Amino acid sequence: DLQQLFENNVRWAEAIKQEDPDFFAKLARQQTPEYLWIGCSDARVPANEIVGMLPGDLFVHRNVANVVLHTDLNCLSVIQFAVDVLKVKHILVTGHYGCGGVRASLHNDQLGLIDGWLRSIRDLAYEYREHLEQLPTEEERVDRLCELNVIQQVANVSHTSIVQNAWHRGQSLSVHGCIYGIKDGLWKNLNVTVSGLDQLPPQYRLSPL
Ligand SMILES: [Zn+2]
Repeated sequence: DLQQLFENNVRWAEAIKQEDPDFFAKLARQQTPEYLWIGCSDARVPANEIVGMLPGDLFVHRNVANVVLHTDLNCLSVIQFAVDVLKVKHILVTGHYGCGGVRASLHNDQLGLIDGWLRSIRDLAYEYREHLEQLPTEEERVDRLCELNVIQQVANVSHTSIVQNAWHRGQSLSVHGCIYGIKDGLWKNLNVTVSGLDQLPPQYRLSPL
């Protein structure tokens, strides 16, 4: 029954209008979010609510297991629009514990199309197989891989020519990695923030255009 959503929407918009009748009118005149959220599609990880933001505050991309690929124009176009046009100051790469996408990457069932999408996470599980082997439970392995994934995705974002060129031209921009706890509602910093070219390995740095 869709009717509940439509009715919910009317109630929400009208309620807002009575507290501030110009709320949407002002918002609609320009888009000026300071943040881009790159997160998982998981229904339990809604960006605005988790960090207490309002409409207008967060440009958002969400996909299964918050994966950022350098050949993916879907995610890359959100990043490029955020960085080059909206000039967001921060990119929030937020993964979450108990991520089904990450979990799937540790198991050997075929899920179909998504098998290809999760390849880079499967690669990570292989790269860190020694580390993950020393963890006794499946849940610990999944949760650690969730962290490792966020840290990798922060690297993937920072290595884009989109981000590096923003830096080359003196634009202020930081990429952060955070992880959300679906079990406790807490959004935690993984402390892997990148804010400049000097923090990149030489093998990944691009010369200015
Ligand atoms: Zn997820």
